[PDB]
Order: sequence, then structure tokens, then C-alpha cells
Amino acid sequence: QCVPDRGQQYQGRLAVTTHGLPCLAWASAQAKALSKHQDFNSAVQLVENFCRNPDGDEEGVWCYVAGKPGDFGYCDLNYCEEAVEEETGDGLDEDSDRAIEGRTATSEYQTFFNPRTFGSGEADCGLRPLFEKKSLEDKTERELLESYID
Amino acid sequence: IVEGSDAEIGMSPWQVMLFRKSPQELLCGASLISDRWVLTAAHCLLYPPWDKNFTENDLLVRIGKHSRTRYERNIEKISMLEKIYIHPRYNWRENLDRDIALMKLKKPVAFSDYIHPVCLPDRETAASLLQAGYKGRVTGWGNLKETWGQPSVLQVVNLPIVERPVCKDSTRIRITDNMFCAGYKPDEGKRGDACEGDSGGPFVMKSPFNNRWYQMGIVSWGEGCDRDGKYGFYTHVFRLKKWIQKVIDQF
Ligand SMILES: *C[C@@](*)(O)[C@H](CCCNC(=N)N)NC(=O)[C@@H]1CCCN1C(=O)[C@H](N)Cc1ccccc1
Ligand SMILES: *[C@@H]1O[C@H](CO)[C@@H](O[C@@H]2O[C@H](CO)[C@@H](O)[C@H](O)[C@H]2NC(C)=O)[C@H](O)[C@H]1NC(C)=O
Ligand code: NA
Repeated sequence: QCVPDRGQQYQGRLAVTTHGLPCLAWASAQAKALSKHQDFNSAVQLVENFCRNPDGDEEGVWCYVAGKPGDFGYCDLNYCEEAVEEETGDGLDEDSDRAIEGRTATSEYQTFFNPRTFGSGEADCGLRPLFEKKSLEDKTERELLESYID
Repeated sequence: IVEGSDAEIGMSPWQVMLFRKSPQELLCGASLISDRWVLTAAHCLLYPPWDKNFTENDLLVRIGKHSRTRYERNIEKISMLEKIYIHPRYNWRENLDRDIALMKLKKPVAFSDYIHPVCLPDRETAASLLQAGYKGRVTGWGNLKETWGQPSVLQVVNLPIVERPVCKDSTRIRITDNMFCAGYKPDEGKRGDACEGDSGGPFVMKSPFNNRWYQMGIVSWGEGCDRDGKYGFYTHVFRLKKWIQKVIDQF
């Protein structure tokens, strides 16, 4: 009757967006270009041109409608009441790994993109030559650090 | 930036100005995340409702700047663009969900006292810093008031992160997990906001654990500037970090 879990399990036939546009084929070239750098959940089967929710969009299922950024649309499925919400330190979802690594035993931040042409910047980023590197404070950063404490 | 102050020299060395070749014109801000990649807001490059669609040859990135208008030869570096990547699901038709873009520079740039990249958050940094009440800093050369004042020099303002239910109720526009909001509440006394022309610029937080500056947001959108009961909205950078890494690694 109603779809649960933001329609992440949903196996239906719907192939038209709320704006009556026809879903492009998930297997299509232009749809694959757009999928190329995205983070898709395997338990979500990209069948044909059917409204699916691969990325776990809070808004539910959707499909591409054409080949440029932003050319997609949600599909009007009837979802369930699902009474819960995320607050400023709540919503997770796996981010900045590959396959639960763990091994990182000569550094304790875990910096990310690999050193070839990722390019360079990483080890030192976010430390200012005229401030952190000189041991000087800028005139208003104290305001920021104090907001953490009280 | 409304109700901000002039930046100090080298205070935000990752700040980038995106600039139209012809006619010569500031478009937006941006941030340097490495020697050859720049982060910005997608709507600075692509917003069909305003007939806006800039390609690589239309634009310049200018790094190390302070003056809005002066050509700061020997301090600033001007780089051409190799490639633009707009988030494939940047939702311009609705609410600017996933308002983010990456730009690859023609050649890497050398760092200096004035030119230096910002860090991107890890999950742990994002979890501890991204909380209501905590302040981050926003910079840019955008309007000084809702009803324009262009600044002569880079502006900076410190603003607190706002609870999500308060963000949600402040606007009719649909807010998502890919955004957060910041600014003072009416009856908190202090004022401040980003404005048009500031889009793309970084919302940054200085970590108490390692003292590095992390870019947590990108100036995205708002309704006016500095209105009571309204808050600026920022692209949640961590929540789109996987897309950032994938674009960069697959290059
Ligand atoms: C492109 C950016 O310079 C600018 C930033 C405004 C930030 N304002 C405040 N913090 N107060 N963004 C915009 O101008 C965006 C781009 C399209 C329209 N827009 C808006 O902010 C609109 N006023 C509201 C809006 C949001 C989402 C969709 C359509 C309109
Ligand atoms: C932004 O501008 C470029 C124009 O250079 C557009 O690229 C076009 O892509 C379409 C469809 O893939 C082609 O048929 C055209 O030949 C290209 N245009 C031309 C003549 O250069 C791009 O579509 C524009 N973006 C948007 C959303 O309008
Ligand atoms: Na306000």
C-alpha cells in the first residue's frame, strides 16, 4: 500500500516524473555519465528506466530526465508516515573510505586523496603561513574557539 | 557580506575570486583545496533561470587577492581553467540541493604567504564541529547590503550554526541534509550574513583539536540578506565529500 524506507526497497514499474517527464534509461549513456562520480547503494537495482532511490535521497525515488546536471525528477510514490528526524549532529552515511579500511598507523586525522596529481596541498592545508605557521592569532578567531567551550 | 569587517592580509589564503574574462566582472567566490583544484557553488557556473552557463574559457580564477578591484600583481595568481565538474544532481529547478562544483586548473599554482589551500573535513571533524551554537567564518567580495555597496577589500564575518528545525521553519523553500544554515537569531543582538556575490565562498571552522581550518560549507542561498528571522544557507561540504574525492581521483 505505502512504500517505506524512502522507497529504497521499491521494485515497481513507475517510469515518469511528477512533472510528467519520461525517465531516461539507467543504462543509457547520458544517464551513466551522470552516475559516473556518484555514490550508489548496491541493494538498489537500477532496472530499465524505473524510479529508484540509489543514493538514499531523503525525498525518495527519482530518475534522470535528460543529460545535463540537474536534469532529474522525483516520482510520485505514496510513502509512509515514518516519524523520525535528523538534527545538527545526527545524520551519518559512509563518507571518505572505500571498504572499511582501519589501517592508518603513522597519522591521526586520516587525510584522504592520494599523492600524484590529486595535486599537492594536503599535509599542510588549513594552516595559514601568516598565522598558524608564524604562531600568530588573527583578530577574531578567539570568538570561534570560545563558541565551542561555552 | 553584511555587517562584516575587512579581512586581515593572509587571513583567508584559500579564498578564490571567480572572474569573467569579458566583460571583466567578479562572478562569485571559490576556495582552493589543492595546488590545482578549486571548489565553488554550482549556481555560479550554471543557473538556467538567469540564462547562466559559463564554460572553461569564459572564466579565470584569481587567488591570493584582498582588493576587490585592484590587479594585485606579484601577490595574486591568475589561472585558466582546464575542466568544470558540476554535481550531476545539483537541483537548480527546485532548491539548489547539492550546490557544488569543482574546477581543475590548467597548471598547478605555487603556494605563498597569501595562497594556501583549506582542509576538507573528515567524518569525525564534521561530527564534532558542525553543531548549533558553534561559529564559523564566511568571507567574500559580495554586496554589503540587501539593496546594494561593493566593498573595497575582502570582507569577513563570524556566524553561528543554527538548529535544523529553526532553519526549516524560517523558509518555505525545501531544506535538505545537503545544506545547513547559520546566522544570529533575532533577539541575539549581533547581525551578519552572506549576500549575493558571496556564493561559492567558504564557510570555515578552525578545529580546536589540531588548529587547522576546515571548510564545512559553501555560500549557497538566502532570501534577502541579514533579515531578522532569516538565515544564510550553505552547501554541506562533508556530505558531498565522496563526490569530491571521486571526481578528483578519477581524473
Ligand atoms: C549565487 C550566490 O551569490 C547567492 C548567495 C546568496 C546568499 N544569501 C544570503 N546568505 N542571504 N545565491 C543566490 O542568489 C541563489 C541562486 C539562485 C537564487 N538564489 C537565492 O538565494 C534566492 N534568493 C533564493 C532561492 C533559493 C533556491 C532556489 C531559488 C531561489
Ligand atoms: C551550456 O552551454 C553549452 C554550449 O556550449 C551546452 O552544450 C551543448 O550540449 C548540447 C547537448 O549535449 C549540444 O547539442 C550542443 O551542441 C552544445 N551547445 C553548443 C552549440 O555548444 C550546454 O547544453 C549548456 N547547458 C545548459 C544546461 O543549457
Ligand atoms: Na538573519
